[PDB]
Amino acid sequence: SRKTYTLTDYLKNTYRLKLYSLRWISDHEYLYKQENNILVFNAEYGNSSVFLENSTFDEFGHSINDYSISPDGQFILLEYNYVKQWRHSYTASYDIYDLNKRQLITEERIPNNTQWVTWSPVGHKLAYVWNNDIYVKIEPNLPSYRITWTGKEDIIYNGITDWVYEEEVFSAYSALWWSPNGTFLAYAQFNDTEVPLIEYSFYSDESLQYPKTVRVPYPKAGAVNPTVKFFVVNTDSLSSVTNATSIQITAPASMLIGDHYLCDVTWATQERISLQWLRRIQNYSVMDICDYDESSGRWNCLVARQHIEMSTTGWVGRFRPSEPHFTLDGNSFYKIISNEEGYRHICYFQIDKKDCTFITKGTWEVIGIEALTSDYLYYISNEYKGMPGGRNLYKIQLSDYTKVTCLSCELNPERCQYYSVSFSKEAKYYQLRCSGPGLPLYTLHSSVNDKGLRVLEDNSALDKMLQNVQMPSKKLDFIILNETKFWYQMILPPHFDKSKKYPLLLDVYAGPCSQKADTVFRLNWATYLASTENIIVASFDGRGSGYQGDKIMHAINRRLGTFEVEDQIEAARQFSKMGFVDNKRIAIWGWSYGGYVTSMVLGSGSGVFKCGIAVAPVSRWEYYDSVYTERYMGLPTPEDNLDHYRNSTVMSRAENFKQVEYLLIHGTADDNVHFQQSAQISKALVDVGVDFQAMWYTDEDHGIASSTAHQHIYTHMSHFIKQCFS
Amino acid sequence: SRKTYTLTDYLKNTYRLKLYSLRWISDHEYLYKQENNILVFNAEYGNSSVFLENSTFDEFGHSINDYSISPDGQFILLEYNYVKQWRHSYTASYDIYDLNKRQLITEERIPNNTQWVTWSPVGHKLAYVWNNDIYVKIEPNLPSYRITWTGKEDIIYNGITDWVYEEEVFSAYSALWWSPNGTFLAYAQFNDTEVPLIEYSFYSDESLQYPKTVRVPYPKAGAVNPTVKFFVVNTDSLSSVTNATSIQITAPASMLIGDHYLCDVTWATQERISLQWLRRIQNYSVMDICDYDESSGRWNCLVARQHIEMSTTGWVGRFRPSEPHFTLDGNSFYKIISNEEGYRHICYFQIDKKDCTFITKGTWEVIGIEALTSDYLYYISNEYKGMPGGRNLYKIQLSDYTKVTCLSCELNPERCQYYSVSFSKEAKYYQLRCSGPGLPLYTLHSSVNDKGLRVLEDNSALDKMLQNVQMPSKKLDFIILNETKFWYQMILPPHFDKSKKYPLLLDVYAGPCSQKADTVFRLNWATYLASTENIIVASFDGRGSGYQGDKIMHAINRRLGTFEVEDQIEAARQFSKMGFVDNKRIAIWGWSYGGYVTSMVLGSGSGVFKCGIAVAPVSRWEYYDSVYTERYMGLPTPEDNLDHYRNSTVMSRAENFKQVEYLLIHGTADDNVHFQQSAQISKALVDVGVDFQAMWYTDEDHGIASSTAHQHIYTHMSHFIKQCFS
Ligand SMILES: *C(N)[C@@H]1CCCN1C(=O)[C@@H]1CC[C@H](CNC(=O)Nc2ccc(C(=O)OC)cc2)N1
Repeated sequence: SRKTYTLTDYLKNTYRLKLYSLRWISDHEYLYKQENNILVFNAEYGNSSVFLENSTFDEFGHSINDYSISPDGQFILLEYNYVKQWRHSYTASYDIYDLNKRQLITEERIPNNTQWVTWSPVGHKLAYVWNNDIYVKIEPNLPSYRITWTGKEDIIYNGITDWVYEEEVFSAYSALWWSPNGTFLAYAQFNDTEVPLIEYSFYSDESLQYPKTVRVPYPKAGAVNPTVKFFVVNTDSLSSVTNATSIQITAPASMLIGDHYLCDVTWATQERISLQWLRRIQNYSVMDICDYDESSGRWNCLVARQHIEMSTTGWVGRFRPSEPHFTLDGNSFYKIISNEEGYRHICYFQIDKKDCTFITKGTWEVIGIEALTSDYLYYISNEYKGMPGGRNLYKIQLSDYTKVTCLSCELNPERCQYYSVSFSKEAKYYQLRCSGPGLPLYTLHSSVNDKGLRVLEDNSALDKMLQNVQMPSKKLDFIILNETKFWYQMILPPHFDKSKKYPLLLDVYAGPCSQKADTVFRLNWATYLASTENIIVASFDGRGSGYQGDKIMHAINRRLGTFEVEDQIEAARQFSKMGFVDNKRIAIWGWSYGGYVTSMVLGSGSGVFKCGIAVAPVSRWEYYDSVYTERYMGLPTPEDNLDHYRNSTVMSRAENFKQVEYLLIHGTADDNVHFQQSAQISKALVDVGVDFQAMWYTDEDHGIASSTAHQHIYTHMSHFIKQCFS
Repeated sequence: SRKTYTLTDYLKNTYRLKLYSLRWISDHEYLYKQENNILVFNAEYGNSSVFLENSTFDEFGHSINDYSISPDGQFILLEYNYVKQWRHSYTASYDIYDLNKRQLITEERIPNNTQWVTWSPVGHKLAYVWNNDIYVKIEPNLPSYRITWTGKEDIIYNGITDWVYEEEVFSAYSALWWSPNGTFLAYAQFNDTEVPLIEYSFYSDESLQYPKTVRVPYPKAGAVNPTVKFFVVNTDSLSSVTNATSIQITAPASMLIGDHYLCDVTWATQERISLQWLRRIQNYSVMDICDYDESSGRWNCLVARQHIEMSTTGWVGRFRPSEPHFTLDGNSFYKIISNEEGYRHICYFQIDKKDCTFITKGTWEVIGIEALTSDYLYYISNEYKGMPGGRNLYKIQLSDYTKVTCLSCELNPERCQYYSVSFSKEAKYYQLRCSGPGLPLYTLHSSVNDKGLRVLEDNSALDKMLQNVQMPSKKLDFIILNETKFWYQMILPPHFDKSKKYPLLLDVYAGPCSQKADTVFRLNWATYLASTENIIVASFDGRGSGYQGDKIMHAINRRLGTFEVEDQIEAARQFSKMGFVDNKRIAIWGWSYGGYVTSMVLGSGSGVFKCGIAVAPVSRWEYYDSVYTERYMGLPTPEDNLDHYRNSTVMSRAENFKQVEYLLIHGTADDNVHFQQSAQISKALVDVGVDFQAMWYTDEDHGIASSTAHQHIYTHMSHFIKQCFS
């Protein structure tokens, strides 16, 4: 029949997925941007009006890469001169457009090279970070109030995170949190003074005669970590003559005794904020609930109002302690914590009572709490059909935990088994986002009866294009290893014949709490391999995997590079025995943690794999950052876990690579998994006399995502796999 | 028949070449070291005695990597703790052994981390450099006299060269010159104050948590160059209380007018020293002859005693102005300079007369002046058989230039056509070193009648081993391009059949004044390719090549990356038309300048080559050092040669690589041709969407010569070529 999904289709994105990204501005309306203008929609009836015409900025004279409308609907923040930094961080120039007077504000404009900017939750106040210091604008056209004066490049960070906090704890560059009505602005300050610097060359454009050396405060495992302080300022009590006063919230003592981290900040009410702290040994965390003292001006966090969250089997939380969701009065809150059986469920706390009450239970987990009304609590879980890789929205009656209703399970069970949700301001409405196994489907619903209002986007256009192409199919199932079931997925070539023996590629990540076997619909490299090259692309979730309880997830505690790699080998072993797999052509590849596992597997001497590809792999844990590495490995000291740190390197397995074909790939400007990691792998291979293939990508970082580098790497990897299988 | 010369034979050196490295200690005796002890030989009769037993240092407690006996025969300098720096530089620890009292000197020992050490030409005085300062020891066991106090790491160098002077002008780390009888010690001082630093990462052993950044003063084309000063000190007029006085010799004015270099220093007599200076635009050089002023204590260089050496067609000298050879009284000297016809011959100068007299002439060149007696001048040239790739020793009667006798041409014309020589102290005897086309042959001769005394080493052992192996043959011939003949060589597979079509590999360097077609016997990678893989490995000397006159050598003046690469393509074109070449399988490879030419050829769009390998290539001249690059390219300024600098990059030819298979290789710690050069090539290829192969070598420098890296790179290159040809 017709054509197949080719590499060019993947690299040129010939088959595009349609989305419906909306932004709720109230409990009844949302903004829906288009290639040109922004419309405002009425959720109840579906009618719309133009919020702001596309031409409006025809002669702005700058390429605008993003807008941000004040909660007010009164102003629009125009972002341009975007310059990316790390995974989330970047700098840019900003201009504010007054939607009232339809005029661009030209006075007291936000400075260029601004690091972060954000409106207050309600009015139109602005808070931004420039040169590592925090500034606040009460009105768009008025002078800014400086909040901090200690900002110093690569040393003191006010309102923004340093490298490790951005990548590993807040997943954001922002380190400031406005109170509910905008009165208070809370923020964190990081000090990297004694944090060592990772240094690497950046070659830049051909015209640069001498390469530049990039240096960034980056704490590797066991190194000196940055320290943190927390402050809260009243933005209603600032002059312009007085240097605003930031009230610091310190402790707790159980944390100050040694190295620790600030891992969460969540406002409870107008005058109550909650903070979660984590010891460097991420076995123990403490939440403080602090109240603003009217006549004192300071903040007090009553003990007895603090809650301890610890683990005896591993670290706390999936990647960090979960965030609390406070009831309206801020006197109680709900939060996801691990069960006595090791399953993460919603517990209900009274702010001044130590024991909480689990409101959900079972051998499945709550992925996240999505909304809270005085009536119900909405959450996503993988309870349905007992499929860990499925996601559905549920609502539980606060008055009777016995009454739990699934809101998405039955909408279209064939096409939709993986959902995410987006509620309006007061949860009056919600958009459901189906991402698989069928084509993504976006719909709108009203919470009063959970009635489906209408279909927002059904990807019918893409559906029409795909019926003329031989697409692969996807199989989601499980195998059983000593009592326990472990899930896997396989992207199967079109016209799959179980009597035929296909070459198999094991797509791996396998990091702690990861999930590579799910019901999500994807159009990627694997789609091409299966559709055009007739390769089966499988993924397996073994020990260390997430969303299935702690017995499985914590199985690799203090032992990275053991069970999770062994299980990938075992999975391949079972696959090669299902009947439709050519055991002479089994390969493996992964990126980052997956590059590490791929390398550990290729050097295991198992002999199960013929070839493999490792992209930006970790090679030895002492080279990776402290927050992530130590969370699972503890400290690289003789008193703690040094022996296993030394036993789990890729380099020690070099000799075993004589039995496989290896392709090692790494971006030279990788600020995350340093090129150093692959540099040591190659040196060990050379020292043992093992031949292999390699490819460096000049000035590319961890994503090797530039348009040209992206196309080049996948093209290179395609040739390698085909050669290995042909 | 028997076996072939395999890759393992090459990498494991199974067929070893024997040498006969002797060291003349007088006009009648020489030292000949063995794996264990050092013998002393009488040149006249050939008898010997043990100079010093191997066991002598059984319990020295340190691995001695080299010895140096004082001209005195009284002391022995023991070098250990050797730590290599650049191509010639290194540091080490030294101990002095008294051969008189058979005792190790334990007092006032030479400090560790010493940068350079050397005995005086006669007695047993010592001069060494430590921490960039010069020290002198009049007696081995006595305290040292400090000569300089300005030494500062990476900034001020006294007695030693900085990076660029070591690599490009003196081909040595040493920058000190003793006078004939040891009375004076002349030295250069380099100042790298404003020289930019090249910075690159060094990963070191796996245990290093953070990579270190190496930084070295390195002036790239057009950058700020180091400056130089010259001094002479009387080592007989030093106290121990007074800070010795160094007399500075400055100028000439024609040099001080702008950037310049010190390019040669040669003592003429006990009280006369000659210095050669070169302008940054290496078109003009000046020699000064300076005399010690008895009653003044200073040195005066009379104008009228200085000689100008310039070129209108190119730069001066092969790589720099040649060194003079002074007659006994220092009132005249001989030196190689370019003819009016462009051929380098020996000219005879009167120190105070401007015009010199050529004593040799013809369409061939004098390679070097080897010895001078009041009777004859001994020199090596390629006059014999008009073969530019041949080398023979000649002697010319100073009383009658008409009388020129070849001393090696007829010794064994079949086996020996390439000689180097080593004369005794007063040229009473000389050792001839035959290096090809047959097995290397070492012999001894007496100068009075040029009688052959005996054979020192004939490599009969290796000869016996090779008769049991199918070795390739070597063809040295020429082709004709518009009137001029250009030589080439081909390593031919055993049992070569001219009726058969063989794949061909073009081994290239092609840098200015290079010569890749000669009569030298070699056992290398090419030997394996021809013997075992049946590949013809050819090399061609086109425009820019040396030893054939300036019309050819200066053809690429101010135009690197043009005629020398075009000629390699043309050569391949003619080879592919000789009848025994498969024009579908022609490849090209080179290292450093050869990597540049290989890359320029592969990107020429000629289509003549199927594949190629570039190792540590230059990619754009602005990235290479100033002394070398500018010598041929001038300055990268709009007023000078910037346009061609920009027109001769490899990056601008990226698009053309779509038609070839390319392998790019580079050591990450290459301090000479920076990794940066290959980093920019790969980026340009990626940006154009061209697939290629790559291999970086962690912590390897320009030689990629570590035992493991050496074996690995050739093994990798072997797979690539075989795949390309199979
Ligand atoms: C690579 N060879 C780089 C690129 C351009 C200049 N360069 C150097 O290393 C310069 C050349 C002169 C000086 C000292 N090094 C050498 O002289 N190296 C050398 C290498 C290869 C040959 C050869 O193949 O001769 C037939 C000769 C000399 N740094």
